[PDB]
Amino acid sequence: MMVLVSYDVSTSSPGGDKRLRKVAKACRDLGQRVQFSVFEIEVDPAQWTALRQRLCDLIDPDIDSLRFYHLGAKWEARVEHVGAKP
Amino acid sequence: MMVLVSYDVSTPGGDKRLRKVAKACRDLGQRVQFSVFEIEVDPAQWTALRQRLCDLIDPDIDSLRFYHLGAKWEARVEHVGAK
Repeated sequence: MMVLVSYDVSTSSPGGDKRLRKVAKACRDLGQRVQFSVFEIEVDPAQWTALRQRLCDLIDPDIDSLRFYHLGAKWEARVEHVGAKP
Repeated sequence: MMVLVSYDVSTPGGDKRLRKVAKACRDLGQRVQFSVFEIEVDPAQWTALRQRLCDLIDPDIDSLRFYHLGAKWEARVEHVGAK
């Protein structure tokens, strides 16, 4: 299944850089970092459960947010990219 | 239809560009994170908004990604953390 993970990391508090680094590292083997703070994760349900717990644990929920969107299969979302591909 | 719009904006003039993108989306959706918008548009409205978004960003250094979330997308989104 595809889960889209959007991480809104604080810029007005310390350590946001490190937290994003750790979130990105946790997503590295199960997905693609498609924008600075957005990850497309290709996972079965158990892999998602495991990864989700790590992501929740790695952020600071007082100042960061995660949104998780269950997309079904990537082709169903008819994804479009406009602009840069760093 | 629900289109999720994720704007990856470069960190000069970027603040202004994010503000203009948010303003263009304001009547057609919800800004659910700093640079992510849940946009509810019919196809004609999407054609119009999408063109505006393309014109408002700097495609050399910014990006947009658009996702069609489908019906009953509300049952398939989880929020964790600050709001």
